[PDB]
Amino acid sequence: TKQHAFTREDLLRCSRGELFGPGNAQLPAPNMLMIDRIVHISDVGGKYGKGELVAELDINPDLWFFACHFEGDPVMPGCLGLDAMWQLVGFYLGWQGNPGRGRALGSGEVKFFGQVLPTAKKVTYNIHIKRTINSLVLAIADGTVSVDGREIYSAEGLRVGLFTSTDSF
Amino acid sequence: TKQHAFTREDLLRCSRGELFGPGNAQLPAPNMLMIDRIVHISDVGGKYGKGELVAELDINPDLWFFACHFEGDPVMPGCLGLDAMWQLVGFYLGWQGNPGRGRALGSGEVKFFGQVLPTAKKVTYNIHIKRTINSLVLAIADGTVSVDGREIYSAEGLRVGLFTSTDSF
Ligand SMILES: CCc1ccc(S(N)(=O)=O)cc1
Ligand SMILES: CCc1ccc(S(N)(=O)=O)cc1
Repeated sequence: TKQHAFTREDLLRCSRGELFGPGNAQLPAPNMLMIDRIVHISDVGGKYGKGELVAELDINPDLWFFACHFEGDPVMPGCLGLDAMWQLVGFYLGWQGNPGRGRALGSGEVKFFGQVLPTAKKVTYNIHIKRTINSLVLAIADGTVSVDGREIYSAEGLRVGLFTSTDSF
Repeated sequence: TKQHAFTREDLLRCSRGELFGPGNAQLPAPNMLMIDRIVHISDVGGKYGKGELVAELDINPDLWFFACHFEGDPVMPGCLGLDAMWQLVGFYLGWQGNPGRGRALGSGEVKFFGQVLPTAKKVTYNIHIKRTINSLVLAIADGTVSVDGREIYSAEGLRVGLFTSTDSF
């Protein structure tokens, strides 16, 4: 609950398990990491009064996914923008001090109504925590993805849980 | 509608635009390609009588996503299994002979209730086409992801569209 913004170096330390500690929530390392900075995190406010994250990803034409997705038709995979929203809900649970490894549990409705081209400058994730539940610790959230000011994706009911050292599916 | 099974080499040709032709549906190239083979495709049968795909991904411990997702806690990203299901609905539309580039438009409910560990042998995608619509050509489908016989993910209302040479969001 202490730090309210995170640099790329903080997120890389998070990917190594060195932000929240071993066995606690981790962000992916490159090349699955789809966040450069967390600009804002709070446990109050947001759309539901249960907290909020704002995060950013810098875009340049040399990002790996543009070359393979698709050849002659470069576009950021929608699945990776959706993934960033799950990863941020996991980061939220770890930031609150809960123990365990993050797992995405699913989502209600996802809509893609725009795309991230290699000319774009910045993707912004807005995450609104809707509820946190305690057999598992889990969070439910809504999220949007925007590119250069324009909303392009929405997700309702993102669900992420934490799995202690004994938890399996 | 001609070939009913596809090898990895066919899917790589598809990723180059050389299966359905330039400007038509493409699978991603490595490292976003999450399918090794299409074992079965039909435009009849399936759960809704509007067609079916069965596809497979071989798992081994050296797949790139295990090293970065997560360090000390390797698990196939759920977003990439979900992505394979969108990519197969796109492949279906191209296989029917429709023109245009594929874009995922979203999904109804997604559930993850299992995980793909680096000890697993094979992921299987089962896609049931629910409806195809003609301003855009689009398909709606349900899908499951299974690992070594065990169902682990479900998606209802996967939605994929085709964008001609003039189409934007
Ligand atoms: C070719 C169909 C298609 C197109 C784009 C995606 S995306 N952008 O990975 O979610 C998935 C599937
Ligand atoms: C750490 C939270 C988390 C855990 C796993 C995923 S997944 N497997 O990329 O969909 C996403 C987010």
